[PDB]
Amino acid sequence: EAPAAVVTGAAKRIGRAIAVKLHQTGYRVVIHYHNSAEAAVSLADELNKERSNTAVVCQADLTNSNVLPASCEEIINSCFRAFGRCDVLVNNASAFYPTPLVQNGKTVETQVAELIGTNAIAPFLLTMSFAQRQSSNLSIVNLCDAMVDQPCMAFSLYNMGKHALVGLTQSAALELAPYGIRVNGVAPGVSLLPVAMGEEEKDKWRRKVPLGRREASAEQIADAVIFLVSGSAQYITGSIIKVDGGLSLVHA
Amino acid sequence: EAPAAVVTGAAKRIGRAIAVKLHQTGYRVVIHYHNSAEAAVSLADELNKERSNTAVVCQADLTNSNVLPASCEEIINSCFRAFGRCDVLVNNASAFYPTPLVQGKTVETQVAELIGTNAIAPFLLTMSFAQRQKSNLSIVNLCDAMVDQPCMAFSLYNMGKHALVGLTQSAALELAPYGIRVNGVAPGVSLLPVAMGEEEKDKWRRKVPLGRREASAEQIADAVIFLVSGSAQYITGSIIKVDGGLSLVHA
Amino acid sequence: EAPAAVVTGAAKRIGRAIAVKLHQTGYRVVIHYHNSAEAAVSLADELNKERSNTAVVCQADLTNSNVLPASCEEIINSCFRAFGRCDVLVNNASAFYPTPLVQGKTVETQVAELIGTNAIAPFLLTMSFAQRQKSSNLSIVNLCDAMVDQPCMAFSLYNMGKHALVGLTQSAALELAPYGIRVNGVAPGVSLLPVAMGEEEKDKWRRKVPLGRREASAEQIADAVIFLVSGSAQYITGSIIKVDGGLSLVHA
Amino acid sequence: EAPAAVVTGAAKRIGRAIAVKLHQTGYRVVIHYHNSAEAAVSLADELNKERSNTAVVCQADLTNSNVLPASCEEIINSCFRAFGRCDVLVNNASAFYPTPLVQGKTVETQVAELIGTNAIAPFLLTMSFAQRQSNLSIVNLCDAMVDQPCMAFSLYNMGKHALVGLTQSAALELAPYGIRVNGVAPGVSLLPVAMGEEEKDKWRRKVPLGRREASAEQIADAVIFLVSGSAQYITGSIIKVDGGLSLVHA
Ligand SMILES: NC(=O)c1ccc[n+]([C@@H]2O[C@H](COP(=O)([O-])OP(=O)(O)OC[C@H]3O[C@@H](n4cnc5c(N)ncnc54)[C@H](OP(=O)(O)O)[C@@H]3O)[C@@H](O)[C@H]2O)c1
Ligand SMILES: NC(=O)c1ccc[n+]([C@@H]2O[C@H](COP(=O)([O-])OP(=O)(O)OC[C@H]3O[C@@H](n4cnc5c(N)ncnc54)[C@H](OP(=O)(O)O)[C@@H]3O)[C@@H](O)[C@H]2O)c1
Ligand SMILES: NC(=O)c1ccc[n+]([C@@H]2O[C@H](COP(=O)([O-])OP(=O)(O)OC[C@H]3O[C@@H](n4cnc5c(N)ncnc54)[C@H](OP(=O)(O)O)[C@@H]3O)[C@@H](O)[C@H]2O)c1
Ligand SMILES: NC(=O)c1ccc[n+]([C@@H]2O[C@H](COP(=O)([O-])OP(=O)(O)OC[C@H]3O[C@@H](n4cnc5c(N)ncnc54)[C@H](OP(=O)(O)O)[C@@H]3O)[C@@H](O)[C@H]2O)c1
Ligand SMILES: Nc1nc(N)c2c(CCc3ccccc3)c[nH]c2n1
Ligand SMILES: Nc1nc(N)c2c(CCc3ccccc3)c[nH]c2n1
Ligand SMILES: Nc1nc(N)c2c(CCc3ccccc3)c[nH]c2n1
Ligand SMILES: Nc1nc(N)c2c(CCc3ccccc3)c[nH]c2n1
Repeated sequence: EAPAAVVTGAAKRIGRAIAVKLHQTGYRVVIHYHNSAEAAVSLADELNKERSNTAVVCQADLTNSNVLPASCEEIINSCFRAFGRCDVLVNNASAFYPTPLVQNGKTVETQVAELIGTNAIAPFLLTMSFAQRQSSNLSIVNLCDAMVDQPCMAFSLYNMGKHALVGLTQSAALELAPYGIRVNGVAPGVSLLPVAMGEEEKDKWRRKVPLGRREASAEQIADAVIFLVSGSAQYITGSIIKVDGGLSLVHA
Repeated sequence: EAPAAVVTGAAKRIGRAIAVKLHQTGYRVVIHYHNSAEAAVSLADELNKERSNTAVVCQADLTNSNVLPASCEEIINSCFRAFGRCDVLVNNASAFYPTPLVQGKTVETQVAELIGTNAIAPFLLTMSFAQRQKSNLSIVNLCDAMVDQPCMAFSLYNMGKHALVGLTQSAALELAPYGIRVNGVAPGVSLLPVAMGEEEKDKWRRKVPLGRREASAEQIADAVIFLVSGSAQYITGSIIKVDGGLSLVHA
Repeated sequence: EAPAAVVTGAAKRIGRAIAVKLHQTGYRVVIHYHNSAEAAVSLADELNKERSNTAVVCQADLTNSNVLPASCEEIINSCFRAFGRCDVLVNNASAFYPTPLVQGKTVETQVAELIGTNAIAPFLLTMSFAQRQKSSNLSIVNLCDAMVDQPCMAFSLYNMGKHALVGLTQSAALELAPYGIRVNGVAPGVSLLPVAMGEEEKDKWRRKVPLGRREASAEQIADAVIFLVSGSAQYITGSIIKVDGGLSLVHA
Repeated sequence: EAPAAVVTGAAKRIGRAIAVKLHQTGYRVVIHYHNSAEAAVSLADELNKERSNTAVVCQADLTNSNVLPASCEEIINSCFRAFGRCDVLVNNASAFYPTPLVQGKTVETQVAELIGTNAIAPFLLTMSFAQRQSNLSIVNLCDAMVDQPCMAFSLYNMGKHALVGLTQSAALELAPYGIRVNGVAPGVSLLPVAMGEEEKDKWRRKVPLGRREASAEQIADAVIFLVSGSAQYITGSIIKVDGGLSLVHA
C-alpha cells in the first residue's frame, strides 16, 4: 500500500510543487487549500489522471481562532478518510504581508491571527493531530525561511511566526522522536517571488543570490522536502535545511 | 529630569528585581501586574517611600484576545500619564507551563496565554511604545537561553520565546531610525517555579557550570540595566545570555 | 564520462562509507589516507573489482606545517592525474582527542594536528580544488559536528577546528558560488564511537539520542553527503545538515 | 590591592580604548603590542602619570609558530612580574586582510598570522592564564559578521569562528575555577587606516543605528561590563555591539 501525505496550501507555487513531487515518488496526497479551489481541483484532477484515487482536496482556513484546532484535526482526518493512513505532513500554507510597527484595512487582531495562525499555530495543531492519530517512515516537514535573522523591514509578525515555527520544529522533533516521527524544516531564501512584485524589484532580489543570481525554483525547494521525508534522512530530525543559493551569507 | 520605564509582570521575582534596579538607577517606573495587585502595590509603596511619586501600578491581562491591542496601548499610556514620557519598555510578563503534543485549559486558551504573553503582547506594546515616539530609548525583552535545547512538552512556550527573538531582531531593525534600541536578556535557570519540588530544583542547579546554582533575579536585572544604560548605546538586536554556561552543557 | 571525488581519511568508518556510496553512485574515487594503508588499499581493490580503474589511493599527513599546502595541492592533482577531472571534495579526515586547558604530545603539535586536520587542510584543499576549476555539478562537503555549541569537556582545540570549518564552509560557499562550486557540510552528532570505547560508555551516549537511542551508522552520514553532492541539491550552498537524531536539542 | 588585566594589541584603536577604560576602572594593565612600540610606551606613560606603577608594556609576536606557547606564557608571566596577579585577559590583537581562494606573503604565513592571532594565541593565553590561577574573566574580541563575512576573508573568518568555539569550550571548562569567558563582537567599528574614505562611508551607510561606526569606547564599554561585578553569572556569552548591522539583509 502507498504512503499518504498532507500538503497545506498545495494549490499553487511551492506547495503544488511539493505535492507533485511526493505524488511522483508514489505518495497519495491531500491537497489542502484555502481560497484557491479551482487550482486545487485542477491539480487533483491531473494527479488522479496519472493514478486514479491518489489525490483529494481539503479546504480550510488556517487563521488562528477557537475552532482552528478542530479544523486542523479535520485536515488530518481527511487523509485517513481518503487513504487509511497519514505518513507525512508538510506545513507550507502561509500568510505573508507587512505589518509596520509605526503608522490593508485589516485590524491588527486579524493580522496576528492570520500571520501567526498560518505560520505557527496551525502547524502546531496539525502536528498534535498528526501525532495523536498514529516498515514506517513518519515525518513532518515545516517550510521555514532562511532570512529570519536578516528579515525584511516591516515584516515583524511574519518573522515572529517563522521563528515560532523553528521553535516548533525543534520542540516537536524532541517530543515526537520516541514515536518515530521526525520533524524537520526547509528554509528557502528567495524562491518564487510574489505575483504582485514588479520585474525590476524581482531582479534586484535575484542579483543578490551568489549561486546563479536567480531565485530557487519550486522544484528545488520540493527536492529538499523529498529528501527529508525519504529513507535517506532516517536519522535526521530537528534539522532545518537552507535552500537559499547562499543569500543568507551575503552582508548588507 | 528622570526617565520612565514600563516593566510588565513586575510584582514578583525577576520583574520586581528589574523594577527595583531601574528605580535605584533613577527611573520612575510603571509596575504592571495581572493577578498580583497586593504585591504590585507593596512594591510601589516601597519605591515611593524612597522617592515620592516615582512608582505607579497598572493592571492588565496580556492573554491574546480582541482587546489585547487596546490593553497594550493603555499600558504605554499609563506611563505617559504618570510621568510624561516613556523611555524604557521591559517585556518580562510571561506564562509558562507544559502543552504536550500527545495526550484543564483548552488548547486554544493555552495558545492565547502562552503566545499572547511571550510574543503578541510584546509586539503590541512595542508598536504602542514606538507610536508614542513617532534621549536613550530602548526595549528589553526577557527571552530564554534554553530555546534551542527546550524542556520536553513545552512546545507552545518555546514557540512564544522563539517569536520573541524574532520580534527583538525585527523591531531592532525597524526602530533603529527612531533611535529606539531593542535587545534581549536570556536567563537559563534563574528563580525556579514555586511549585517545583525541592529535589528537582537541585537537579537543575547541579547542571550549571558556573557555581552549580541558579541566577538570582538581581543578576538578571543587572543585564537589563546594562542594556538600557548609556554604556549600551551602540547595542541593538543583541540577546545577552545570563545562564552560567548552562546552555553549553551537552546531554 | 564518470565524475570524480576526493574523500580525505577514507580508509575507515565514516570516510570509507562515503567513498563506497559515492562509488556506488557512479563516481571514481581518490581514497586519501594517512596511516591506514592496508585498509585504504583493501577498499581500492574492492571498488576496482566492481568497476576497473575507478579507485586510487593517496597518502598524506594533513597536520599543519610548511609543506601542508603542497601536500593538499598534490592530493587534488592526484585526482586529475587519475581521472582527468575533480568534481567533488569531501573533507572528512580529522584528529580528535582531548586538550585540557589546565594541568605525550607538545601543545604546538596538538595545535598543528587538530587545527590542521579539521580546518587548515580543508581550506588548502578548497583553494587547490577551486584553482583547478577557474551539466557540471561541482561541490565540496565538509564533515562538521552537531555538538560544537555543546562541546565535550576538554576538547577545546578540536572544537576550535570544527568551528573554523563552519566558517570555511560559509566563506567558501560565498566566494566560490560564481564558479558554480557549492560548499556545504554534514554535522554528525554521535555516529561511530571510538573503537576502544567500552560498550557501557557507548550506551551512555546512545541513550541520550531521542531518535532511536542509537548512534548514526556511517552509512546514514554518507546518505546526507550523497544528497548534497546530487542534482537534488543544486541550489544548496553554505548549508550544514545536522544528522544527529535530535541529540543537539537535548538539554543537560 | 588593585586587580590587573592583560590587553593584547593595546597600543592603538580598540585595544587602547579597552586598556584605558580598564585603567579608569581601577585595574593595573599590561599593554601588549607587536610593532607599535612608540604608541605602547606613550600609553603606559599616560596611564602611570595618572596612577604610578599601574601600566607596563609587553612585546610579542602572536603569529602561530612553535614558540608561540612560550610567547603567550611570557605575556601572562609579565603580568605576574609587574603586579603579582592577573585577573583579566582581553584577547584583542588580530591580523585582518584578504586571503582569496583563487589566485607577497606565502599562504603558510597567512595561515600563521590569521589563525595564530585570532585563535591559537587566545587559546594559549587562556591556557597560561588559567594555569597561573576575586572576579577572574576572559573577554575575546569576536566579530558580529562571522555568518555574513566579507568576500575573500576565509582565513580571517575561520580564525574568528574558532575564537567563538574557544569562548564556549573555555567557559565550560574554566567555570569550576570561577573564571568566566565571554566575547564582544563588533560589526563596523574603527575602519582600516588603509581603507579609502568612499568605502568607509559605504559601510557607515549600512548601519541602522545612526549610520555610523562604533567608537572604540563603545566597544570597550561592553568589555568593561563583562569583566564587572554586574556580569558575575555571565559566561560563554558573546555580546554583539554592531548597531544592528548583522540584521540587515543583502
Ligand atoms: N516564495 C519564497 O520565496 C519563500 C521564501 C521563504 C519562505 N517561503 C515559504 O515557503 C512556503 C511556500 O511559499 P509560497 O511563496 O509558495 O507561499 P504562498 O504562495 O505565499 O502561500 C501558499 C499558500 O498559503 C495558503 N494560505 C494563505 N493564507 C492562508 C490561510 N489563512 N489559511 C489557509 N491557507 C492559507 C494559500 O492557499 P490559497 O491559495 O488556497 O488561499 C496559498 O496558496 C511558505 O511557508 C513560505 O513562507 C517561501
Ligand atoms: N525564572 C527563570 O528561571 C527563567 C528562565 C528563562 C527565562 N525566564 C524569563 O524571564 C522572565 C521572568 O521570569 P519569572 O520566572 O520571574 O516569571 P514568572 O514569575 O513566571 O511570571 C512573571 C509574571 O508574568 C505575569 N503574567 C503571567 N501571565 C500573564 C497574563 N496572562 N497577563 C499578564 N501578565 C501575566 C504574572 O503577573 P501576576 O503575578 O501579576 O499575575 C507573573 O508574576 C519571563 O519572561 C521568563 O520567561 C525566566
Ligand atoms: N564518529 C562520530 O561520532 C563523529 C561525530 C561528529 C563528527 N564526526 C566527524 O566525521 C568525520 C568522520 O569521523 P570518524 O569518526 O569516521 O573519523 P576518525 O575515524 O576519527 O578519523 C578519520 C580519519 O582521519 C584521518 N586522520 C587523522 N589524523 C590525520 C592526519 N594528521 N593527517 C591525515 N589524516 C588524518 C585518519 O586516517 P588514517 O586512518 O589513514 O591514519 C582517520 O582514519 C570526522 O571529520 C569527524 O570529526 C564524527
Ligand atoms: N575595527 C572593527 O571594525 C572590528 C570589527 C569586528 C571585530 N573587530 C575586532 O576587534 C578587535 C580590535 O579591532 P581593531 O580594528 O582595533 O584591530 P587592529 O587595529 O586591526 O589590530 C589590533 C592590533 O593587533 C595587533 N596585531 C596584529 N598582528 C599581530 C601579530 N602577528 N602579533 C601580535 N599582535 C598583532 C597589532 O599590534 P601592533 O600595532 O602593536 O603591531 C594591532 O595594533 C580585533 O580582534 C578585531 O578583529 C574589529
Ligand atoms: N507565504 C509566503 N512567504 C514568503 N516568505 C513569500 C515570499 C518571499 C519572496 C522573497 C524572498 C526573499 C526576499 C524578498 C521576497 C513570496 N511569497 C511568499 N509567501
Ligand atoms: N514565565 C516563566 N518562564 C520561565 N522560563 C520560567 C521558569 C524556568 C525555570 C527553569 C529554567 C531552566 C530549566 C528548568 C526550569 C520558572 N518560572 C518561569 N516563568
Ligand atoms: N575525527 C573524529 N571526530 C569525532 N568527533 C569523533 C568521535 C565522536 C564520538 C562521540 C560523539 C558524540 C559524543 C561522544 C562521542 C569518534 N571518533 C571521532 N573522530
Ligand atoms: N583585526 C581587525 N579585525 C577587523 N575585523 C577589522 C576591521 C573591520 C572593519 C570592517 C568591518 C566590517 C566590514 C568591513 C570592514 C578593521 N580593522 C580590523 N582589524
